[PDB]
Amino acid sequence: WVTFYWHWKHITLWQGNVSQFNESSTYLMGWLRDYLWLNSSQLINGYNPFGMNSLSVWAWMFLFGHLVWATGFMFLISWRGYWQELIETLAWAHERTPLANLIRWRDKPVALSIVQARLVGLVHFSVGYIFTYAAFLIASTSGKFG
Amino acid sequence: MRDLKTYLSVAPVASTLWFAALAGLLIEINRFFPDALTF
Amino acid sequence: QAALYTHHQYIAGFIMTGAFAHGAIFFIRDYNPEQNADNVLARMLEHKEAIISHLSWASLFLGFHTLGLYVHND
Amino acid sequence: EVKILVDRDPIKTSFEQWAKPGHFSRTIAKGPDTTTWIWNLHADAHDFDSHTSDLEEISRKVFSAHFGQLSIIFLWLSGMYFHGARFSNYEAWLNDPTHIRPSAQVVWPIVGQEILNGDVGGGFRGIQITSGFFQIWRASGITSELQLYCTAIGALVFAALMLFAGWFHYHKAAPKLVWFQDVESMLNHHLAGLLGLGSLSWAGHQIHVSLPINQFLNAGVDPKEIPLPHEFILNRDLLAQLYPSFAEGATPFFTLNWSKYADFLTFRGGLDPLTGGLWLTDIAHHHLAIAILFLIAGHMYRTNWGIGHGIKDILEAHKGPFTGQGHKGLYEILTTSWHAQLSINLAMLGSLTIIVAHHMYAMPPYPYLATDYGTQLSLFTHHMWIGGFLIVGAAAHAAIFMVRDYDPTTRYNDLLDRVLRHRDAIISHLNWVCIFLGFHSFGLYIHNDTMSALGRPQDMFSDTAIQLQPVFAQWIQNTHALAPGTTAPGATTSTSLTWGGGDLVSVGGKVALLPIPLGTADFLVHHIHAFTIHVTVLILLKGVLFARSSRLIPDKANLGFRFPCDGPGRGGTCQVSAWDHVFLGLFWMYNAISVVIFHFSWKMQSDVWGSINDQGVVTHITGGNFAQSSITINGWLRDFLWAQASQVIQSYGSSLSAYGLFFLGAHFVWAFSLMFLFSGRGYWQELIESIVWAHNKLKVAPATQPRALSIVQGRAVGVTHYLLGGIATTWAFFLARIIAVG
Amino acid sequence: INLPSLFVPLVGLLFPAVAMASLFLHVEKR
Amino acid sequence: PPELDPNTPSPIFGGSTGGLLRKAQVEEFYVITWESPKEQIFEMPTGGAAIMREGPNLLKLARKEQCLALGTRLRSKYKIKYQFYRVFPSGEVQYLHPKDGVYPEKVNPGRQGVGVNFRSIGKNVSPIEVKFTGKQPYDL
Amino acid sequence: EAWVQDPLHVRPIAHAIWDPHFGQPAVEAFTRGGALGPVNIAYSGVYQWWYTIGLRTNEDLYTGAIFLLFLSF
Amino acid sequence: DIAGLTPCKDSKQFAKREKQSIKKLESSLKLYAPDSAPALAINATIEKTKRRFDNYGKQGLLCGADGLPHLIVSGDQRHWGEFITPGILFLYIAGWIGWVGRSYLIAIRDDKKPTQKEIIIDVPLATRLVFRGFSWPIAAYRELLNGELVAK
Ligand code: CLA
Ligand code: CLA
Ligand code: CLA
Ligand code: CLA
Ligand code: CLA
Ligand code: CLA
Ligand SMILES: CC1=C(/C=C/C(C)=C/C=C/C(C)=C/C=C/C=C(C)/C=C/C=C(C)/C=C/C2=C(C)CCCC2(C)C)C(C)(C)CCC1
Ligand SMILES: CC1=C(/C=C/C(C)=C/C=C/C(C)=C/C=C/C=C(C)/C=C/C=C(C)/C=C/C2=C(C)CCCC2(C)C)C(C)(C)CCC1
Ligand SMILES: CC1=C(C/C=C(\C)CCC[C@H](C)CCC[C@H](C)CCCC(C)C)C(=O)c2ccccc2C1=O
Ligand code: SF4
Repeated sequence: WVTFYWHWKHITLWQGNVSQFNESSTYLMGWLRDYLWLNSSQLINGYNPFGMNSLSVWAWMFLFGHLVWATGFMFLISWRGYWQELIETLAWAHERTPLANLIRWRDKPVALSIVQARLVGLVHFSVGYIFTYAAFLIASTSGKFG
Repeated sequence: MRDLKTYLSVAPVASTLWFAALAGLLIEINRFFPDALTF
Repeated sequence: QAALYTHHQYIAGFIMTGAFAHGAIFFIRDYNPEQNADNVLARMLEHKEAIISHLSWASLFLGFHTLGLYVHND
Repeated sequence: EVKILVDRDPIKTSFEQWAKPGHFSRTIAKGPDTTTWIWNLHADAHDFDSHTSDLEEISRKVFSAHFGQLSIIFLWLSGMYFHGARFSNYEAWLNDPTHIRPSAQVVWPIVGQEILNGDVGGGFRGIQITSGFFQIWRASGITSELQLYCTAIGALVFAALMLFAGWFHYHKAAPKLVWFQDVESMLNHHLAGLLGLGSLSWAGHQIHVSLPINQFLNAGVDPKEIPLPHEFILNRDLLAQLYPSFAEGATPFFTLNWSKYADFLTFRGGLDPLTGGLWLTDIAHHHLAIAILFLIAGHMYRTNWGIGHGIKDILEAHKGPFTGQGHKGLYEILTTSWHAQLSINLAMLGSLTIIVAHHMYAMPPYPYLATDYGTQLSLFTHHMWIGGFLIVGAAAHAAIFMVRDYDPTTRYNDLLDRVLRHRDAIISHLNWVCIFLGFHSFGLYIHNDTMSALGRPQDMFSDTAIQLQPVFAQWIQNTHALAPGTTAPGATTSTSLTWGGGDLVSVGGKVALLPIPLGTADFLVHHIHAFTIHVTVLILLKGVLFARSSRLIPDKANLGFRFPCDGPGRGGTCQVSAWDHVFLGLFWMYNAISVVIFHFSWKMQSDVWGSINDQGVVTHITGGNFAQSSITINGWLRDFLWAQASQVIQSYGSSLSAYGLFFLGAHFVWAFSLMFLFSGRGYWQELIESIVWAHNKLKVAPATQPRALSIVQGRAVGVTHYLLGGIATTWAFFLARIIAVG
Repeated sequence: INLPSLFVPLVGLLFPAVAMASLFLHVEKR
Repeated sequence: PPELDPNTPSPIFGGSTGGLLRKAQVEEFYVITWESPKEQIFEMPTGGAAIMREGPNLLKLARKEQCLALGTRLRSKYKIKYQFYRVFPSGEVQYLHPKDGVYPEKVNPGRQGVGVNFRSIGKNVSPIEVKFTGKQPYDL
Repeated sequence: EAWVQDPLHVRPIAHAIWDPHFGQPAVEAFTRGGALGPVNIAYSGVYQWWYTIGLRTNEDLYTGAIFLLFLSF
Repeated sequence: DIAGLTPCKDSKQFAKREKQSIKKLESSLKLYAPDSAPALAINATIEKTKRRFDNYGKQGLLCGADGLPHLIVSGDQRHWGEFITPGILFLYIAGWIGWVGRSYLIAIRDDKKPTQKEIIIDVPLATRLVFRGFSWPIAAYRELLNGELVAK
């Protein structure tokens, strides 16, 4: 919230029309449409079926950030017991598959710990959070210089 | 009948009747005195 | 200017959460109730329900009304 | 000896139990000590197993509850017909269906909400409906609000009759157990009776009302001047002038000169080009033949006479070298477990609804339906969701059957036992194929996004680069297009204009259907579908196969169907219950159906829907952009979501603004669901303690002690708001877009 | 280019392989 | 005096993918025994149905918890008594349950307390008082 | 050195990029500033910082780096 | 004026907004016959729009550059209708609800099974307490002064 606010107040300042912020910011559709949607058009065209440009990295990192964030949701929503039972069927399958039978693990495969998954999920969530917004922030501001 | 009056007093039933009455009151105040921003 | 402001407000946020996380760790590993008996730190634990429930109240007030006001405008 | 067996006055009708919350449950009936009581009351309301262990008394409850549901549906249909009669532009819509937008709801003027009454044509102001009722009523030959009023009264009567029957068959004449178990009689009566006499009697309406009235509508005569439907029954010559087969009456039917009826019973195929829907003469001939098949099929099973099979005989006779005893014992299982029945029926009813989605878009069965892009996008999406929910329900009651009803000592079955004896081989195989699918479907997109970002569009999986042509689907398409002249000689044209070939059908300058091309992009999105469906089955099937036990939890079945876990030990056992697998499978069902409907929306707007020129220059809604855009995730972000979200986010200030608000509202509910899914009740119970203290300080604590939601409820609340917000967002996104550009 | 063509494959292919192989043997040792 | 362990017959079972794995060859495994009055179907803790034989019954299992789960089911449903053991890869056997010939639910003399703290739980010291000692508050 | 002579008309360069996955259109698009190859532009503000406090020449920067390397050691 | 605003009754952008709004509705109005039900309805919205804009102008509301009313909640006596006054009304009603709510929990707290009157409202009892709310400031202040309001 604070950085959205800082950025949208400044990008409309730099562009020479603070009134875009003064009017569209009093309701939330304004933020979604006139801040996020309006300012995404150069970023998501950093590459398209017609070529690419220097905004290509940020377009790719922008989606990368969405992907890491969403992967975090897996560790946050599905919890351990589901995955421990699944891994067991893979332990079985591995010890019953010829040729692969020859190879053996030195560390028994186990689902992550309860706490571990909260952390791994949090880290994915935070990492994608930051990479998504930084890609947007930099591309939207540098694609026009405010 | 007394069993029915007990049921009509159960939390959900008493809530819809209460909030229905409330909604009707607020709707009619807004039909009679619409667009009130001050007071 | 956009990257610099955003970079420090996120750094600051993480740093603030660590400040409370190590307050918690202090309370478990290091806090000696008897050598702090009746002092300002012990008295915080004595009235934790007062502290927590007023933060709860302040958060409820700000959420209902801020969201209520934006939703009205929408 | 199949006979009517009923008990007289089993349960006394009394308000006594209405006054006693939780009477059905012995634990709940004692009253609340805590707020957790409030929720278990509702979670257990329809769990008739936990109320009583008597199978007869359970069956009586589900029987009358079914009447309750039928009552609700009739009341629902009563309102649909009533609004068409009283608050609609259906009469005006009949004169100009290409332009007038169906509307059957009008909002009262309060707090500025009149703006939702939109300028929909016909001198009417209301909300544009997408249920498609107008196309139904027209195809039924309904011509006035008077006819809808009478249908609404009949629906209301049937609603009362169904409610009366539910009270009657529970409190007055409740069927005995063996009456419900007569599955042979039921199957016969549903095939021949419900399916057969339903399709036959509906065929009669199509012949004597729907065919003639639609011929006048399509000829152009005003609906107020079309002869009333009963005049085609009172006076045959009216019919005979449209179809001279009626001149000879019922004589050519019994003389096997059925070819004489070839003017109102046809096998044309394709679409009526002046209406955009399937030929009403092909449809009437469909219900005719279909009615015959069910009337004879309802004679397969043995009852009070000699002919027919016992269903047990057919089961006990199928068994192989790999399976042993085979289907023996299944007749006892499916006549004693309601959940086993419900699992199969949910599986098939769900699957069938997904088929209805496909068939109704590629073979539009209603006049002027195919060109109401808003109704058709709604119908396909609506039935996908309904289908996907019912399927996930099959896994739950399959899982519920394994915990509660499975008993190898009394009701053994070697097929079920054989699967339980190698569930590790099944689940590990489904695990690997899911990993293969995911890499070789979604990973190709990631390849494309990375290639396209690096300035290397020659290395993408594209129609203009490394091509992945769906040869087999392309082959099936080209086959069906050549069926009418070859493998289906009686068929004039193909069953669908989608069949890669033919031409095009337009109604009112709007494209109805053309051949749908299937290229590289269609290859990718089809392997996403196979991937997402596989993972959904992996989670759900794993949940049923280890519902009783696993190497981790040897006595899991004793923990019940629905339980949070068995504690932090064994490294952690959260979400081992079969119920938790259904919780996880809903998210994946949601995922799978979301990209299915996205696949549908983008394809139709890009390669099918659009406006045709005076000379035939078709302009599609998004102009064929699907081929080069839908092969990267950035293409779906930019060219689909970002571009098509325009309508909903600029809907404020117009009659579509309610979609604007729902778009934001559903985002909110979806984000709100994450609070429940990401946290845990220990945090919340401690929080509540500080809050309870504050209430105690002022003498305002409730005697019903506030508790955090149970672990399972947290999950249920989470997934419920996740699905509601998620789906509602797409709902508001779809309707705003398609009503604004369709 | 005369140095990036040397250090980029060294720090991005060789060093991680040598590091991943080193750590694999320390963590697996007994 | 703990029971013995011969080579009694095992129940009638077609085999499943739920049984012993490499751990049994290299670490340990478990065997439960019991006497049934008649042949009857029961559920294997590893999935599926098997038929126990009347009289002696031996069953190899991968985990202790699988043994106790089956045995708990033998007392409740079948009312039969059971024992089980831990078997090592050297052939060494170890009797496990019921330990002193008596199921642990019922008091039995000769058992010595393990892990009993003679105070209420809320009297554990604060972590700071056992810091840099190797003990937790619940160890004193 | 070009930035300090025209600080409002030169995108400051962070470092060179050398990525063998690039196609030719990516090599062109990222060639910016006065550089002879693909580069990243710096959003850290170090050019303005170093310029304001006195740094002017690439040498100034080199001996600063060496001194900090000594401090690291 | 306050905060660089100007009275909505003098504001040109306020007047423009009313004009653009009526023109919007008139574009729809011209679709329908003048006796028709939609024409009457759109006209009803138009008159209500006109009543609203004149009403905000006559109540003294300040407008910003956007042409929209902006509320002054600082305490300034020309704007008590924008916060102080509806706020006193809110607190009066909110306290009434809470005081009545506490009266009921106290009334049933010594009953046999108290949670029974929490899931099944004793409506007769409630009709007797509902008007205790009218005087909650005096009743709550009185329970305070004599140790009855808070527990120790
Ligand atoms: C948009 C998503 C969302 C929302 C709305 C909330 C809302 C809230 N969170 Mg939460 N949270 C979220 C995401 C969200 N969270 C996530 C992702 C996490 C990480 C796990 C958390 C973790 C978390 C913790 C750990 C805490 C909160 C707290 C709070 C409360 C903050 C105080 C407040 O605003 O009071 C106002 C309340 C609201 C704004 C909630 C919505 C009110 C609705 C709109 C009113 C409905 C009225 C209407 C008639 C309803 C009709 C519905 C119909 C079906 C009957 C509030 C209930 C804190 C709390 O409980 O403080 C007291 C707290 O301790 N949250
Ligand atoms: C699925 C069924 C369905 C749905 C969703 C609707 C929805 C709607 N109808 Mg409709 N209608 C239906 C069926 C339905 N109708 C049927 C079957 C008929 C024929 C009998 C009608 C006849 C009809 C008329 C004549 C009108 C509507 C109107 C409306 C609209 C406003 C209704 C309103 O605010 O009521 C007001 C709200 C209430 C009356 C609710 C009162 C709240 C109480 C306290 C709830 C009682 C709860 C209690 C415990 C249970 C009682 C059960 C009892 C019936 C046995 C709304 C869009 C109006 C409209 O469109 O205006 C432009 C209108 O005038 N409808
Ligand atoms: C006035 C008529 C009447 C009366 C006095 C009774 C009395 C009784 N019935 Mg009976 N019954 C009736 C009509 C009646 N029934 C009808 C019409 C049917 C057909 C559905 C049944 C079917 C039936 C079954 C199947 C069972 C009973 C049971 C009972 C006993 C307790 C039921 C209870 O707690 O109800 C209070 C319940 C309610 C008020 C629930 C409301 C019911 C409707 C259908 C809900 C529909 C709401 C709808 C979904 C909208 C909500 C969604 C939206 C708001 C979000 C009691 C002896 C039960 C029993 O004896 O078991 C011990 C039992 O199992 N009855
Ligand atoms: C014909 C279909 C059918 C039938 C008859 C049943 C019947 C049953 N199911 Mg089943 N189920 C179905 C479909 C069906 N299910 C489907 C499609 C799914 C997948 C979602 C499931 C998933 C499922 C699970 C996971 C569980 C059951 C359980 C049960 C049993 C208890 C139900 C109960 O008391 O709930 C009472 C009903 C409620 C409390 C309703 C809750 C409100 C819902 C969830 C929200 C609806 C939102 C609404 C659509 C939008 C309005 C929003 C608005 C209000 C703002 C009962 C035998 C439970 C059980 O233990 O069985 C023994 C159980 O745990 N079922
Ligand atoms: C976008 C977020 C996301 C992603 C990527 C996944 C990914 C996966 N989930 Mg998952 N999940 C998620 C969200 C997500 N989930 C959420 C929110 C929930 C909560 C409901 C779940 C709940 C859930 C369950 C319950 C199940 C899964 C399953 C799966 C697996 C499916 C098999 C597959 O395709 O493997 C292939 C992997 C991918 C397609 C991921 C992308 C791979 C990239 C493109 C390749 C990278 C190449 C290389 C490594 C480059 C890196 C180099 C680097 C080291 C330097 C897969 C690992 C199922 C499973 O385990 O089946 C096997 C399963 O049962 N998930
Ligand atoms: C008698 C009713 C009553 C009363 C007097 C209070 C009073 C209070 N609550 Mg509480 N509360 C109530 C009901 C009530 N609550 C209920 C039903 C809930 C469940 C939703 C809560 C949940 C709640 C939370 C989560 C928090 C409080 C807090 C507080 C304190 C600050 C004010 C506040 O935040 O209001 C907030 C009020 C709500 C969030 C909802 C309550 C509003 C309902 C509608 C009123 C009760 C209606 C009741 C059915 C009336 C029936 C009476 C009839 C039979 C005659 C204050 C002690 C806060 C606190 O501790 O600060 C120190 C806090 O954090 N309350
Ligand atoms: C305006 C102004 C002013 C004033 C200012 C001031 C006075 C301020 C203050 C400020 C402040 C005053 C702030 C505060 C902050 C706070 C914080 C941020 C805190 C935090 C905390 C924490 C985090 C804690 C933790 C813990 C725990 C929990 C436990 C124990 C330990 C510890 C403590 C660690 C002046 C005069 C200059 C002038 C100019 C203007
Ligand atoms: C829409 C609707 C409705 C309505 C419906 C209706 C209108 C119906 C009708 C129906 C009908 C009206 C039906 C009929 C039926 C009939 C039948 C089903 C018949 C059968 C027959 C037969 C089976 C035959 C036999 C025979 C033979 C085979 C040979 C010769 C002899 C004879 C002829 C005898 C309602 C209101 C409900 C609800 C809402 C919606
Ligand atoms: C936020 C939430 C909390 C707290 C939310 C609960 C307590 C829901 C509260 C529901 C209602 C609002 C309680 C009050 C219900 C009364 C009927 C209200 C009466 C007042 C009138 C207006 C009707 C937990 O219970 C927890 C459960 C386990 C996983 C995480 C979740 C979750 O994240
Ligand atoms: S975290 Fe919740 S669910 Fe997972 S184990 Fe502990 S208690 Fe059971």
